[PDB]
Amino acid sequence: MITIVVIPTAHFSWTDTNFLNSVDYRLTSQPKIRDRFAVYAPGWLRRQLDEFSASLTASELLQALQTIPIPVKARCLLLPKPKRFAQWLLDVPSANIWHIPVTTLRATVASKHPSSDVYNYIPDHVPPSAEFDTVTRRVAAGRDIYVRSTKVLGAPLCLAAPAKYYAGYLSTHQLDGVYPDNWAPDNFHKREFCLTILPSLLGPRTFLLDVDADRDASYPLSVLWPQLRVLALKSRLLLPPVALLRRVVDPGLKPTWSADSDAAFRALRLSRPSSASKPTGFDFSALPVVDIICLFESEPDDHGRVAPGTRLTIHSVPTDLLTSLSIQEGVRYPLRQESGMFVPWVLLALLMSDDVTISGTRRSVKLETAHASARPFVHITVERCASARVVDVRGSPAMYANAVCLTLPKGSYKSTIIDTLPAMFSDLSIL
Amino acid sequence: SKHLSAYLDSAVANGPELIVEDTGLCTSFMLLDNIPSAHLTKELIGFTWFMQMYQMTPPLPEGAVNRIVCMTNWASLGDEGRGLEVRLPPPTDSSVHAY
Amino acid sequence: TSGRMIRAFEGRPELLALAYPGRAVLPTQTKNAQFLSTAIADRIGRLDRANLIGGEVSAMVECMELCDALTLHIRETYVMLLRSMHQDPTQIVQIVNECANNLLNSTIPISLRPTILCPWFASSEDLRLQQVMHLVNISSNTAAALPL
Amino acid sequence: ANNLLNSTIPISLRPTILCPWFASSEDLRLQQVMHLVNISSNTAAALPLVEALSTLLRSVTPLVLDPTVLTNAITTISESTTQTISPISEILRLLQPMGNDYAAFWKCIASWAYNGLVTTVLSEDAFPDSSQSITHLPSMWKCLFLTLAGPMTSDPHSPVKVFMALANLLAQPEPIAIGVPGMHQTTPASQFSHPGVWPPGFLNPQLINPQQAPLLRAFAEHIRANWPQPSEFGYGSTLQGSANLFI
Amino acid sequence: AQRQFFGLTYNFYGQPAPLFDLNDLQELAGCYARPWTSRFSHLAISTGSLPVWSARYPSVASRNIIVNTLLGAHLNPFAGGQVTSHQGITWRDPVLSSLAPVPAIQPPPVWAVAENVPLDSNNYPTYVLNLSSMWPINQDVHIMTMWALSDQGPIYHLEVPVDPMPAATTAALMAYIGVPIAHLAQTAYRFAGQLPQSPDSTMVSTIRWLSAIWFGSLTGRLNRSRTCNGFYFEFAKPALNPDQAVLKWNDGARAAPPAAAQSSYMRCISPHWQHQIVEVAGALMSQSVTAVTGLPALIDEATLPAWSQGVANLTGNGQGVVPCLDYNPVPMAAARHLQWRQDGLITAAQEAQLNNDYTAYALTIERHLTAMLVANPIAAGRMPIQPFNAADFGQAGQTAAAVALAQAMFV
Amino acid sequence: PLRWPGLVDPNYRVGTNDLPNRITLYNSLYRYNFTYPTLDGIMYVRSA
Amino acid sequence: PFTRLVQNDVITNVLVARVDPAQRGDAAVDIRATHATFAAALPVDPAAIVVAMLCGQTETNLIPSHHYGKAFAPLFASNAMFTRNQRAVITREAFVCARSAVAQCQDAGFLVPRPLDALRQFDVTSAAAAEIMHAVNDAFKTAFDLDGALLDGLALYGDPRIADLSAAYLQYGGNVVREHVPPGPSHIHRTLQQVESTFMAEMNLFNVARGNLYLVQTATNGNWSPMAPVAAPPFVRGGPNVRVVGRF
Amino acid sequence: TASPADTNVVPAKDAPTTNSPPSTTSPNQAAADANQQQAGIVSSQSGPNAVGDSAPSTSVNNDGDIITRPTSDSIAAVANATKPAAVVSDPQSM
Repeated sequence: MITIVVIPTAHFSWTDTNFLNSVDYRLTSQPKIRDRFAVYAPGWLRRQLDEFSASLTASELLQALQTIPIPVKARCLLLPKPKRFAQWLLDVPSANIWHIPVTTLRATVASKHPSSDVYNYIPDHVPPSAEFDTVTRRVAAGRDIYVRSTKVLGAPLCLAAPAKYYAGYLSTHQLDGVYPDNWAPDNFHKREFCLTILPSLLGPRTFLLDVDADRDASYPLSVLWPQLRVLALKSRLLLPPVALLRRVVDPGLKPTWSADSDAAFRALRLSRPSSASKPTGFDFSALPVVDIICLFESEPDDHGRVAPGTRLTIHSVPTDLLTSLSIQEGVRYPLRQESGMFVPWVLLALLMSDDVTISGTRRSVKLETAHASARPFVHITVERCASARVVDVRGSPAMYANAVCLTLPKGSYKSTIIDTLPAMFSDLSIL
Repeated sequence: SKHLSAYLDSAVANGPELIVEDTGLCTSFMLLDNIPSAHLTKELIGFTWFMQMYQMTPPLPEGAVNRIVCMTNWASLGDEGRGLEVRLPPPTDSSVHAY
Repeated sequence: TSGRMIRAFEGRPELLALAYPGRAVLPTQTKNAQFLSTAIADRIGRLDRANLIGGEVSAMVECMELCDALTLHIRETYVMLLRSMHQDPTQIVQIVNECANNLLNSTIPISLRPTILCPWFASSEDLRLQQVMHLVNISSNTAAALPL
Repeated sequence: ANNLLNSTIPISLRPTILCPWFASSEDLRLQQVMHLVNISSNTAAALPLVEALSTLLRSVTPLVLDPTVLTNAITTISESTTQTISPISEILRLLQPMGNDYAAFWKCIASWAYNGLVTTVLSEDAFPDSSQSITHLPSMWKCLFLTLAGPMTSDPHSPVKVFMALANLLAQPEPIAIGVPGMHQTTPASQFSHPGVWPPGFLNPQLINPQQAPLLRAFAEHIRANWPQPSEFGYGSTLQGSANLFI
Repeated sequence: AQRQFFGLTYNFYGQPAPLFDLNDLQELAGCYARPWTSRFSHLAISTGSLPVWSARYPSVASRNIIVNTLLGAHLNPFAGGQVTSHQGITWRDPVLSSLAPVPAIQPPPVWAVAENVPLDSNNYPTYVLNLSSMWPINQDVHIMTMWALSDQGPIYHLEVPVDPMPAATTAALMAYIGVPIAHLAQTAYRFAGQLPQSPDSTMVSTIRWLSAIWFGSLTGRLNRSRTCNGFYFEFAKPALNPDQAVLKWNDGARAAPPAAAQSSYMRCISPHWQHQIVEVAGALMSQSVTAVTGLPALIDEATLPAWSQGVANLTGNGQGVVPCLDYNPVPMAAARHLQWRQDGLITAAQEAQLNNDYTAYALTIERHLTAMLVANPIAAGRMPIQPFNAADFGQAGQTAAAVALAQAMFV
Repeated sequence: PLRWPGLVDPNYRVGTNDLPNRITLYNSLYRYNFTYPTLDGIMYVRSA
Repeated sequence: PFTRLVQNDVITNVLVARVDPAQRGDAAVDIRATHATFAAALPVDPAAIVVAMLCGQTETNLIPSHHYGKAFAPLFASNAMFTRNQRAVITREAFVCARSAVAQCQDAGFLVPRPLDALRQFDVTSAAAAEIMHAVNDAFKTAFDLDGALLDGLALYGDPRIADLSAAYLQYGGNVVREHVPPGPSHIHRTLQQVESTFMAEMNLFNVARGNLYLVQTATNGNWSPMAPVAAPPFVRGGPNVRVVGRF
Repeated sequence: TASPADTNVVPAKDAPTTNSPPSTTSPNQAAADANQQQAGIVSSQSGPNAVGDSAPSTSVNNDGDIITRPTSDSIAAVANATKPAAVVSDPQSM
């Protein structure tokens, strides 16, 4: 079971049916592929991270989390206040598993100021005068832990006793928040690979997934990305997403032993044959997009030979745009129109993309589309999909159904997208 | 020029990309097919023999005129590489842009 | 040929055709054939292999194939550079212990470590040079000192 | 059966009778090595042998394990108050009953019969922190347990490791010199292992001044004087192959 | 550390001036950079990857030889206590950080040329006062001296203690298993070069053992059959390129320690060393140890060129003198092959074949070098390769004594 | 043939070239199998 | 052997040698050498051990004879004692045959009779040897209907071109103790040698023919026995005016 | 009582390398870790013993190379890369 630690990217879709899809939807194309992966990444842990995010430095947080085993078998068992808690050991005498004296119990019931004595000497009791790491250290032991506060990190937090003692000691929403943990556990399975949002010690059997995009700024653990990346970099532990599709893992592109020429690699073949009669007849907030590498070439020489050309990377073009236009890999389409302008579909790809860079380096370029450049490009070929993932769209750039205004410099191609695109369909009401 | 950049503590915390390994052929020059050989079918039959006729990829260019040119990492394999390369077209083209 | 062992690129057959010109088939005496026919029989494939442990990767292997000298000289130099900043674990663990004023004393196991490489070090001159360079890329007012 | 059992088995002797149940010692020795080839270094496939042997041992032994008497002796001398957070807390934490059937104990005994294929070692977490002082009482009790359990393990380096544990806790009050380059009195005890790093003072206790490091000198002499002497005994039957390689 | 060293400049082979070109200086030590650790910057794993076959520096040893000659013109402070200039070039500072053309306002005095100049650290007090920064000079000066003292191969020292290897060295060597000799030599040079170290350091003992093991395997006494604590070197096939060796560790029977501590000085007696990487690497590696620990004892003058007779602090003929042995690779190879047959590693038929191959291989080296010398006559003013005579390739030297030493060194 | 002595020259010795004056295309070389362990892979770090 | 406190007698490694190192082609040492301890490590908790030490009790009427006799009887109802012998014997036969087969394929190696040496066979590298051993190992397992490992390890890792197994352990004093396990008298291998020897004389019965092949255009009208021509061969390799085609 | 499962314990088939995960980076170390984790030992209890060890893996060839498919297929791949046409069509054939 090789583990891949995952840090979500800028607009990682979270409410997706499967976290797996937002990573790279190609992994879901084949049953033979999707059966090789486990996910973990439980919600309770997600909520804990959301809270503690404002109270720990990146180094501390990484140092604390890195030791936790994959399936968290432990629980945090909150204790009620001593006056409330003491009654439990007499409501069920056998529940007094520490066998605290009956006299002390009813002395607590009598006292105006019930002391911590009922907590005192209980093994693995965590007082409020404790720190985050204290919990995490015990988490590695797998056994459940008894705590005196809700702000804890590393294990699902559930009530030790029935709700009657905690009621009054806590309030409705607080009493509500622990319900999934009260019956927390679920099994974890031994497939070939298991993705995880939980960090871990990078090593021979643990890898860091590299997607070549900015992190989710809102995701609380994005601050760990630099330290993790550099440690992986210095030991050659990064994995490009394409590597996951191969039968055996290796960090690299164009390996000797594999031609990487298979329907699984071709992200353009998006297919949806299965169904479940689910309410999402479609979830129009989830959008699959791709990052593609395209080769551009100019006219051949006087003897039919052609220059080496240049290849650029286009970022996050929506895939359905290409599929609906019957675009296919490994086909050298003509780039220029009769009047020398770009063919419309290329312009759409550029317009809906996020950024264009040189393929190798990370330098962004603004492409010219006129008669300026000498030896201008006339042919284009898409070579491979560097990444192919679904992304959440709901309310991201704009917020109100009323209206929205987009500012662009003069000379933009807004006319193309507002006229040609709906005209290319002209059958369904767009605008 | 004039890109005055301030020293940043976190910026230098990346480390250079030292480990780059190639499994392809350790070469940087390519043999080319600058002028293709003609396909004779009526007269002068037999003066030319293309390995394609036997369904074989020739180990050497079999054009009428063949050249040696500099194309770095043309046979590279295994991972992306440094990201800057030198590629010269055959001398039948200008190739000025490289300079 | 049965007499040699070669690299099976195994997915790039067209590349294999180029890598070993000696394996050509020569139906007719063309100018290419006139040259290739002179190739020595065994100047191909793996020459020698450094094999240390059974069921373990050979640390390094020597072979001959299509490879220009100039690129070869460069890459060999590059490896030489990497070795220049590698050190064995005994040095590494000692460095860490000394860095902590001999607190947190630790040590390494004693067993074979065949193919490790840890290019993590540099001379003082490098450090001195970098320190000076760092001092050049700042505004010499308080803005430089305060973060430190 | 070591003549714990006496048996009789009648059989008729026909001219044409076949009972293919014999093998020479060479066959057994060859078979034994072949296991080493098949096991290789995979610890996972070696463990079951010790597991099975221990299981048989428990199913056979007349010995009975019961801490009830020990509990009574402890509880009366201790105050047993859910107080005394001093190691009464600690030893109680280890005294309280375990549902593991003391499997660790049996594993050690089983490993003896298979040493050279698998060795029991003191668990890494059992050692005290080498930076900790002897005054930290739980650390002291840990060293007590380690010293007691030492001889049970099959690890040949257990004597040194046991010695170093105490030496670590006595680093400040007993600053002895360890004649091993690359090591220090503060080095974690569990790290020592390989014979080449056995401290010379441990090899020869006379290198430790009594007036300067009394406890350490006494401890070394105690170890060198009381650590048990190994022995041997026969088994099996002379009518069969031996399968032994070294012994 | 070690607060003192002694040295000796090169000898002019009848020529009137130090034998190096300005271009050589500008090439090999220019750019205002520090020249004090460059000896390996132009070496690699094998000759196949290096431009040693033609043009300037057409030999493996050529660059280092030129370096030694270059230093001989600028080490005056350790001879006369003053920095000087030669052909308009001098040090930039009293710390001798780097070289530069002389200033126009206050030039330093011009160096009066001489050869085989004895050198003392004490003549230049500022060195000790800045020992922490001027440490690298110690190594290079020592190396230059160790080469200048001998015609043909440079001199280096061997020793083996009566004790077993310490664990630290054992662990260190277990990490260098598959490494070729050339890379190992770099680390040793890199180690002792850049900062002061005490002789009672683990690396020092480690490298000391390596030189011993290398020689023992070179003589063929250490093999797959018989090893030092499990370690031994493996040499490449003479049929392809024997000028290569790597470290190995093995099950073989471990050799017993010698009855008493053994030590001696060594050098190659034949010109083959100039174009043979294992010799150069082995010498540099071994010389590194003596650089940090100093010379254990005076070298015997009995078998050294005329200028080496009775050099102060370096050579002697008295009681406290360690003999120096020498060998020729070809007879050495024959001895190594013979030991292999006696150990049973090979058959007699193979041993005959190996001798034929190695002799053929060595012949090419001789043929290449002898043609290279006439291409670069020493009268041209620069010495890319040390001069020699044709008969020098045939000397057997003290090879028989050498293998006898290994016999006594690894019992 | 001068571009290919390693391929066709009977007298070609392994480990030779004429680099400063001419580039050959077919030569012998080494290939490596290094591994890049992390710190804990090198030494037992003081966990927790 | 346990060593107590004698430092010079402490064991550092336990290794299995497929070939005596003097004969080994390359180092190819046991993978076990990469481990910190000479054997697999099983961590145990001292506290549990201590408890068991401190509280050991007995029943009130423990008669050692009665307890042990009752306890040991069920064990001897097993047959493991014999299956052990039977499997060991089969292992020997498979080992000898497998080693012999690989030896006959490589051009030189462990000394075995070579009746089939006249047949053409490229010299097998280690990878090829693994294929051959795998075939042999599978054949025996199918034949004798066994389950378990048998010869699995030899093919799966290390060099399959084995010669004679032996085990050894090394002491810190530098002394090494080695034990060879040469196989005893085998039976199957002996008759297999006979089979190969007779095949080399009866290959025609297996639809395999020896000798060269002529291709003369004969347009006769009488008898024809190509498998046994009576006429003199038209020519031979050394014959006058006979050319030999080039390598390509 | 006399349970055979506790008496007939022998190494399973493919024992020496069964747990090896499919990878190319450091197969021997990875396989060693898999064995350790498979056996139920946790790293926090093995301590320093876990750092340097290595174990045989399927990804490693007997010759000592990194393999991604069974060696026969590698042989098949190179063989298939060279198969000249048996019968060709040229005008001058007699």
